[PDB]
Amino acid sequence: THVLRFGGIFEYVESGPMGAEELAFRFAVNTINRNRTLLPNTTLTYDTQKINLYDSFEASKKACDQLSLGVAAIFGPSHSSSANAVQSICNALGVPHIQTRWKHQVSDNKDSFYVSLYPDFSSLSRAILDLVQFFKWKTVTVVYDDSTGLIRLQELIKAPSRYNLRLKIRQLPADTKDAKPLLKEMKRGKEFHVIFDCSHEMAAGILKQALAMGMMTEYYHYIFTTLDLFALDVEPYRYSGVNMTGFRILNTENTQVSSIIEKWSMERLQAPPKPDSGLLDGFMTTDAALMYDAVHVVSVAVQQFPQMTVSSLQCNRHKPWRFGTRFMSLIKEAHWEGLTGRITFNKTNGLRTDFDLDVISLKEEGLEKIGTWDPASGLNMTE
Amino acid sequence: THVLRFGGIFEYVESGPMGAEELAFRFAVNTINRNRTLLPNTTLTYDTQKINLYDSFEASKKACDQLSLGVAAIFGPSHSSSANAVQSICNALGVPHIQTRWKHQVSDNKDSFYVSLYPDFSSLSRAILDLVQFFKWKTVTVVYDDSTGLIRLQELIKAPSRYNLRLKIRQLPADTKDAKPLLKEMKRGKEFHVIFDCSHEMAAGILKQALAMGMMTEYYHYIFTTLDLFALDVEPYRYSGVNMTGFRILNTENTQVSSIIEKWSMERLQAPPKPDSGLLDGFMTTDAALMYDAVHVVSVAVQQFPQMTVSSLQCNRHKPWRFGTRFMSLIKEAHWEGLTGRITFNKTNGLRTDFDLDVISLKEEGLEKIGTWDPASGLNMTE
Amino acid sequence: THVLRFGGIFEYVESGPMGAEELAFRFAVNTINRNRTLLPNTTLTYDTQKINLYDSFEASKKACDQLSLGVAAIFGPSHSSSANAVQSICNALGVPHIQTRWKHQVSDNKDSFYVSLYPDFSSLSRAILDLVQFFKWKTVTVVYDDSTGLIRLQELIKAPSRYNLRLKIRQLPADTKDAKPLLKEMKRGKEFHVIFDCSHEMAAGILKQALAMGMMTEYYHYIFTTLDLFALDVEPYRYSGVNMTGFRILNTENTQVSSIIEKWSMERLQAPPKPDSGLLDGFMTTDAALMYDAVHVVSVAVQQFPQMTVSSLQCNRHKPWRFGTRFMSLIKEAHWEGLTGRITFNKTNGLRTDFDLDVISLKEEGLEKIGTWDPASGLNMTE
Amino acid sequence: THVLRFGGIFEYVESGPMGAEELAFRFAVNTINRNRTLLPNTTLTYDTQKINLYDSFEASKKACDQLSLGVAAIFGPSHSSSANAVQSICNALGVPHIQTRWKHQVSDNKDSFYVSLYPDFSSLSRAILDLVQFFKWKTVTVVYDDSTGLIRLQELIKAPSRYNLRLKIRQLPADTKDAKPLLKEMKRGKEFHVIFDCSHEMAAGILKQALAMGMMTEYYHYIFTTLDLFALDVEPYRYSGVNMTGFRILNTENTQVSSIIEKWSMERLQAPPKPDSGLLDGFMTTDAALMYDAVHVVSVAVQQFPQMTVSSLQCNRHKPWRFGTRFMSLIKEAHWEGLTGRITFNKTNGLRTDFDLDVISLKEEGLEKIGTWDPASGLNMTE
Ligand SMILES: *[C@@H]1O[C@H](CO)[C@@H](O[C@@H]2O[C@H](CO)[C@@H](O[C@@H]3O[C@H](CO)[C@@H](O)[C@H](O)[C@@H]3O)[C@H](O)[C@H]2NC(C)=O)[C@H](O)[C@H]1NC(C)=O
Ligand SMILES: *[C@@H]1O[C@H](CO)[C@@H](O[C@@H]2O[C@H](CO)[C@@H](O[C@@H]3O[C@H](CO)[C@@H](O)[C@H](O)[C@@H]3O)[C@H](O)[C@H]2NC(C)=O)[C@H](O)[C@H]1NC(C)=O
Ligand SMILES: *[C@@H]1O[C@H](CO)[C@@H](O[C@@H]2O[C@H](CO)[C@@H](O[C@@H]3O[C@H](CO)[C@@H](O)[C@H](O)[C@@H]3O)[C@H](O)[C@H]2NC(C)=O)[C@H](O)[C@H]1NC(C)=O
Ligand SMILES: *[C@@H]1O[C@H](CO)[C@@H](O[C@@H]2O[C@H](CO)[C@@H](O[C@@H]3O[C@H](CO)[C@@H](O)[C@H](O)[C@@H]3O)[C@H](O)[C@H]2NC(C)=O)[C@H](O)[C@H]1NC(C)=O
Ligand SMILES: *[C@@H]1O[C@H](CO)[C@@H](O[C@@H]2O[C@H](CO)[C@@H](O)[C@H](O)[C@H]2NC(C)=O)[C@H](O)[C@H]1NC(C)=O
Ligand SMILES: *[C@@H]1O[C@H](CO)[C@@H](O[C@@H]2O[C@H](CO)[C@@H](O)[C@H](O)[C@H]2NC(C)=O)[C@H](O)[C@H]1NC(C)=O
Ligand SMILES: *[C@@H]1O[C@H](CO)[C@@H](O[C@@H]2O[C@H](CO)[C@@H](O)[C@H](O)[C@H]2NC(C)=O)[C@H](O)[C@H]1NC(C)=O
Ligand SMILES: *[C@@H]1O[C@H](CO)[C@@H](O[C@@H]2O[C@H](CO)[C@@H](O)[C@H](O)[C@H]2NC(C)=O)[C@H](O)[C@H]1NC(C)=O
Ligand SMILES: *[C@@H]1O[C@H](CO)[C@@H](O)[C@H](O)[C@H]1NC(C)=O
Ligand SMILES: *[C@@H]1O[C@H](CO)[C@@H](O)[C@H](O)[C@H]1NC(C)=O
Ligand SMILES: *[C@@H]1O[C@H](CO)[C@@H](O)[C@H](O)[C@H]1NC(C)=O
Ligand SMILES: *[C@@H]1O[C@H](CO)[C@@H](O)[C@H](O)[C@H]1NC(C)=O
Ligand SMILES: *[C@@H]1O[C@H](CO)[C@@H](O)[C@H](O)[C@H]1NC(C)=O
Ligand SMILES: *[C@@H]1O[C@H](CO)[C@@H](O)[C@H](O)[C@H]1NC(C)=O
Ligand SMILES: *[C@@H]1O[C@H](CO)[C@@H](O)[C@H](O)[C@H]1NC(C)=O
Ligand SMILES: *[C@@H]1O[C@H](CO)[C@@H](O)[C@H](O)[C@H]1NC(C)=O
Repeated sequence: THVLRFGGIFEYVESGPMGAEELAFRFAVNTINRNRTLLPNTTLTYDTQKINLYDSFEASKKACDQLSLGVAAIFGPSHSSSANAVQSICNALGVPHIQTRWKHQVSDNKDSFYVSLYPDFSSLSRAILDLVQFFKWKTVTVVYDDSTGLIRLQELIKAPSRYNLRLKIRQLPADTKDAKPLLKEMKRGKEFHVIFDCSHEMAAGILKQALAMGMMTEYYHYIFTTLDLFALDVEPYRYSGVNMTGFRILNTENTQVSSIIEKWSMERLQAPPKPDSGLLDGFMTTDAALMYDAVHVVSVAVQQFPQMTVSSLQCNRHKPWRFGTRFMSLIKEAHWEGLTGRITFNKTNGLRTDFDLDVISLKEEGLEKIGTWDPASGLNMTE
Repeated sequence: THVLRFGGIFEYVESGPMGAEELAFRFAVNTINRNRTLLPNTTLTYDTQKINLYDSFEASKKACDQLSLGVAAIFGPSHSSSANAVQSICNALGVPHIQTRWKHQVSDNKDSFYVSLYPDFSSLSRAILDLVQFFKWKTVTVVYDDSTGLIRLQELIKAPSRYNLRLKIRQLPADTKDAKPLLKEMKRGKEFHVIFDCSHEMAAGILKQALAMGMMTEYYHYIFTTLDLFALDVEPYRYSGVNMTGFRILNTENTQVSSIIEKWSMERLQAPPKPDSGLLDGFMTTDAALMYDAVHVVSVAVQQFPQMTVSSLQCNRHKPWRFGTRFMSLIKEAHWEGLTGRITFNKTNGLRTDFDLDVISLKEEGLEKIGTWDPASGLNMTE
Repeated sequence: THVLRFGGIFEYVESGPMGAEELAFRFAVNTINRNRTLLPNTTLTYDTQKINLYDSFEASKKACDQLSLGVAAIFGPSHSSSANAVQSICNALGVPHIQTRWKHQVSDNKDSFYVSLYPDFSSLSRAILDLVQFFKWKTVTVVYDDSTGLIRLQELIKAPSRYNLRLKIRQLPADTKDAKPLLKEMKRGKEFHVIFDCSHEMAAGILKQALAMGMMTEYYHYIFTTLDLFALDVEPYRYSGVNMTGFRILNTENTQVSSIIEKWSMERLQAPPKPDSGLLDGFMTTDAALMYDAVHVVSVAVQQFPQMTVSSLQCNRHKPWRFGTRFMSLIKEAHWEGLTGRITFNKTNGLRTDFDLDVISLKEEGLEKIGTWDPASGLNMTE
Repeated sequence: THVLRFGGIFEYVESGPMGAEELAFRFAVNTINRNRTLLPNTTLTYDTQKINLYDSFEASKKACDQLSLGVAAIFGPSHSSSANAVQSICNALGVPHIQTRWKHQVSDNKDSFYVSLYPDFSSLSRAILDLVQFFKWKTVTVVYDDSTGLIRLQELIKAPSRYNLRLKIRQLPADTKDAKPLLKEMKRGKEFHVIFDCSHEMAAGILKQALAMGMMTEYYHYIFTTLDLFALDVEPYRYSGVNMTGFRILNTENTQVSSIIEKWSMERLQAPPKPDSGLLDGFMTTDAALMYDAVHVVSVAVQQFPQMTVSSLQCNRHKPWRFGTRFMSLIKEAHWEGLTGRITFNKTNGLRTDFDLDVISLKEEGLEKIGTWDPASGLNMTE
């Protein structure tokens, strides 16, 4: 039958197993070619390569190697420096570039052949700003980790100029994990309402230090700017009276989604987590949920485009790929109900501006969905 | 005698002449090989190439072409997306990469072979924060243009948490030049003390719209986060009573520096400026001053390193360059008194953290130096 | 048929075209003899002569030359020294003298044969004094240019003795245009409410210097004692928040008037204005509007007086003209709806004491009519 | 011997004798040709003509009649409308025009052939402004009669903007003499310090009405802007405690001057004054003192210019007079010690800017000199 090779560039884990985004890329390909309603006669193979993700030259060598063998799409590195190098290769040679993670799009880049399945922080930081108005906050503290988190939360930072907030912007201490001298200044300065822009690995580690500082009381309210708050072990904090608000795009109330997440924890089973962490065992990251979705949204666009053949492109003798102009238009016009919900693009750029969130909070039983955010509607927090 | 080829990647201006950074690269090479005290027996040639500066793939092709012919250094593109691609090529192949413009160094990039002659905004935004304390400001408004200007001014944004400022952070309207709906909200909100993070082309255009709005009075004070405030036509604003503070690293009080800037306006003479702009005629940008300096600081390191030969490196069959490890250590240990003053590097990274500024302000006679900033000392504003 | 010669004495422009008052005199004659409802059988010819306007001896030679050839009226020079010489010639020889510009009538001059179509400053400076009471001013600054402007604004100057004003009377600097040392004393003395007695050429030039001084703010209010404020390019000042009040007798809301002003800009088309002025292109001065009106008000009086023949009068062998006694009474009793509105005389003297003004002000869309002044009524400022 | 005809245009007094300025012109000619040290061999004759002084056409006919017969100078009418007509005739035909009375020089008149022996109100109203500062006044009231008196006192009116005065500007009631409704408003408004700009005939008549109103007390102080305050009958006001300050240019302390004023009252003896006036009998007006001086200052310039012949000029066939260019330069460079003191001109214009005043006041013995004003020095009021 017809074969159709995809490309992937992932992190080179030296001693341990493959990453969460590489398993999810392998799990999504093996699910589609097993299924018959989705792609009846097309066997997807793949061409995964490993880089260091902090080397734009190694990413550009591995991308041209997959372009020399021939791929239909590039599922991209997961770092801002590495993805920007592969994006310009995929733009030049005509092949689509599938992004599953946020990076800064510079404002004067004329790139067409890319879509990003990560929820755009233009939309996502208007969801946080709806929560600080629903909770009637008037003095907020934004705590970020790296300097790129000012770009992500800029719609929240540009808005004491509209509303009546009073922001204090702080940064987690670099070259360490000990965020206790930060938390002393926040206790002494009476900063009870705090937004944390972290990953779920760092948001879990600074709740231990907010427990040891005695800042997990019924006075403190924490909004987390991460979509994996549902993946934290919240058992030490469930009875403290703390309110811990957040979001969740991973649609874990659909039975078909919870079946796949159940198959995730069972079939993978490798790399048992550190027991002293918190961050529980049987979960999908939203980083691996979007890579499972990224193979399916492209697989919509290959149903709608038969007679598609894989060519062998060259980066040196530069010529664009033939079918790439139409095939990019079918990925941008693709709708899919994945693990993360409705997957629709923007048609100006390739960004998920329209998506369905589920605002979850901490009750005495764990994390519980207490509303829904949508860009068209807003907060439907009727619990 | 000995020849020594340098490499340059510059902007492709289609109809007009070469850019200001490309003339300054050609003017600095022609000055050194004419001079005899600086490089007595070494004739510098060059290998300038043109790219679009918004194409990391075109920058990576032009960099390997200069590496195939053979260069001693790469003087780099002047854009964050393009320079990060060439930096990883120069790191891998061992050749130094000379940067004359700010870009975001991501916090976990292990690159060694680069130096940046642009004044670091870690130091430069502590100079602005000394001015808002010397002027005893308690309510400031930061106005930036692109989202990367939050990274540049983050030491100013993270400091109502230390001091008693009250920041309101606004952005210039994208996809236009009409900043009048921004200035209406700043007049109505009584924002008299304003910091503008702009280029000198955009800071000149929003003083016309602050004149048309009647915001150029004796109530308004403007700090400009650009090193080319000395290059603005300030004749319409000289009598209005406005105070317009800023900085200047271009050492225009040294006779040897003002001789070279005089040779700049005479010998180039091409591309007459738009008469309806403001931004006067006979000036050097600080962008072209740092490219004139960048050829001289590398020329210090080739005096201290004889028997240096140019090899022909390959990006495909990847091998590092032989003399690049020692020759990078001589560029990082080079001192030079250029057009911008003392040029010293950081030895942890290749960043100008230590530099001499000259804080200038608007009087009734024009722009006038009213102090000096230094990282060791601080504001010596004794005028 | 019947011919009827008029006389005109105008400014000798050496290199350029004819003046605005001489075109309007030629445009009004060519309109009347083309029209059939107005003067069905009477062809008006004219006898225009040029003087320097600062030479009462040259004006008296040119007036007797037109009296020797024979005219029905003299439309007069436009200067106080020259018009007073021709007025006494026209009084002695019986011929009417038509004035379209203000001059000081000395209080003991027994002259009968003259009418003045310019709005009398006895009435016109009571219109300004209604505005300083409607705007509730209590400290005003009158700025005039020549010493005759104290005679014009004497009803405004004699009235801190009645009302509770506090006048400070200043003069524009002679032998120059640089009114900046005047404006420094007005800023330092906190003179926010200012009346300018200028022409429209000088009122436009001191708004540039009030912009450069930063005196065009929302604190400053400017009343202009000129009827050509509607002819200023106000685009630099439209957004500054300045209020700029004034008057307008040129009835530019009537369709028949705006048709003639449209024919003015099209048909003349000569002498393009200086582009660096301000004072826009397609306008009539009120000085040329009153000369267009002056030919029509006399043309009313020749409809009501048939069998009128032109005699050849002599200044040496002095005898009065026959029909001049009755024909002067018909000009003083003439009503006309011209470009400037209702044209009625005073019957004691020949002065327009009763006229219709339209008080205009500066909004964010330009100059806009915000009321109406009338000597019988007063300010009907209901906008 | 040599004859030298002068011209004069004076007021046509119908029933009574000749005017005071015409007697003084006849008395000065008869004194010079009698004297031998002044003009040893030159017999001055004269060509006096009478006009109505309010008719610029009659003044221009009489001036050309004296130019047709031939004169060396024109001693001019004494009215602003009539003198401006003769000035332009004398400028055109080259003959000097001698003025003995103030009139408004319009600011853009290019006339050369005229000198004015009346003290310039640019200097004279700085003498009044020195008195309101010497008397430490802070609230003054200027009362004038005709609208031209704002031009005369404009240096006094433009100076609450410099000093700390508070002017209230009032006007004497036209078409009447009854200034009692004016004086009621000045008593009720508590206007004790008053400047009167009047003639000596009107300043004498409003002291009767200030006596009848009971405003001649020790609370009221009156400065008079007339040089004939020494000619008022002050016997009713000498004991009332009123202070009545003023000036005097008529040098009545010189023995040679008081001899001529004694010959004035004796030899003329005609037109006895009205006994109910006040304004005493045996005085010279300063109007007739300056006409006595005007013949002598021109007689200086004919000593310094021999071979001077009188030509017959024509106003119709216009040609300038031959010797007029040099002879005008000798009148402008003439020094003379007349009845009014030092007579020096200005050399830019023909105006007496430099003159010697004698500030006189009312004591219990009459009017008494209490100081001296000079433009170079100022008030030497050491009594
Ligand atoms: C395709 O992309 C553009 C660019 O981001 C999207 O336009 C953006 O639309 C959002 C709302 O739909 C605008 O954000 C904000 O909306 C809130 C709530 O309605 C309101 O406070 C303001 O009006 C505010 O602007 C955003 O400004 C706008 N971006 C631009 C550049 O105009 C567009 O919605 C996307 N198309 C889709 C999702 O179909
Ligand atoms: C090489 O680079 C490092 C990194 O930029 C330089 O260290 C930096 O030094 C500045 C002061 O010179 C630090 O800023 C702040 O200074 C204020 C007062 O000036 C002080 O109170 C703060 O606690 C803070 O120290 C800056 O934080 C620091 N950077 C780091 C990462 O520690 C270093 O000076 C450079 N070495 C050279 C130029 O030789
Ligand atoms: C013919 O001319 C005379 C002279 O100008 C006109 O008389 C003038 O009328 C105005 C009022 O319309 C007088 O102004 C002042 O008005 C204020 C309030 O409006 C009032 O309180 C004052 O007492 C004064 O009346 C002006 O003084 C007056 N002129 C004279 C010399 O009395 C007359 O209206 C003209 N006739 C017409 C147009 O039919
Ligand atoms: C020839 O005529 C000119 C024009 O009037 C005379 O210049 C004038 O000189 C006077 C003083 O000499 C200036 O007046 C004022 O002086 C006082 C006291 O010194 C002082 O407060 C100011 O400086 C004030 O200006 C007057 O401004 C000035 N006029 C001009 C147009 O500059 C000149 O003095 C005459 N030449 C003579 C008398 O030799
Ligand atoms: C094979 O893929 C198809 C996708 O078209 C799956 O069909 C889905 O069925 C569910 C049933 O609840 C519905 O949401 C839609 O009909 C399909 N989902 C989509 C289009 O997102 C089908 O279930 C897959 N086969 C297996 C065995 O899972
Ligand atoms: C050629 O370059 C050298 C640079 O070393 C110039 O020599 C002087 O070098 C010292 C070293 O610090 C500086 O302090 C001086 O300011 C330099 N002199 C200058 C700039 O005039 C040398 O002058 C250069 N040659 C020419 C012709 O300018
Ligand atoms: C010729 O002049 C007459 C002037 O009377 C114009 O006729 C109208 O006259 C009445 C009289 O009051 C005015 O109210 C009208 O407004 C006049 N009509 C206008 C100005 O259109 C007549 O129209 C003139 N002829 C032309 C061709 O304009
Ligand atoms: C004739 O005129 C001369 C003018 O030169 C008179 O001379 C004056 O004499 C007095 C004597 O005190 C002095 O002021 C000057 O010598 C002359 N005055 C001037 C020049 O102004 C002379 O007195 C006259 N003759 C008679 C009889 O009066
Ligand atoms: C907990 O959340 C609820 C609503 O979500 C709010 O009423 C309460 O104040 C919160 N507790 C805090 C902010 O300590
Ligand atoms: C909001 O939530 C309620 C749940 O009761 C649901 O019925 C409704 O459709 C939701 N959306 C809107 C727009 O109200
Ligand atoms: C101008 O600067 C001076 C000194 O720093 C200050 O007094 C004045 O207020 C400033 N002008 C402003 C803030 O408009
Ligand atoms: C600052 O002021 C002068 C200006 O040149 C300088 O000489 C002085 O040494 C400086 N003082 C310091 C750095 O303490
Ligand atoms: C403009 O006019 C309005 C209404 O008369 C007034 O409120 C405002 O103060 C004026 N602006 C000034 C005086 O600057
Ligand atoms: C003033 O305003 C309206 C608008 O023109 C007008 O109709 C009205 O009659 C006038 N009222 C007066 C003059 O009282
Ligand atoms: C009279 O004049 C003297 C000085 O000339 C002064 O002291 C006194 O106050 C005057 N009398 C008044 C102003 O009533
Ligand atoms: C002022 O008057 C005195 C009178 O004693 C006199 O001596 C002096 O010369 C006069 N002039 C000046 C300039 O002092």
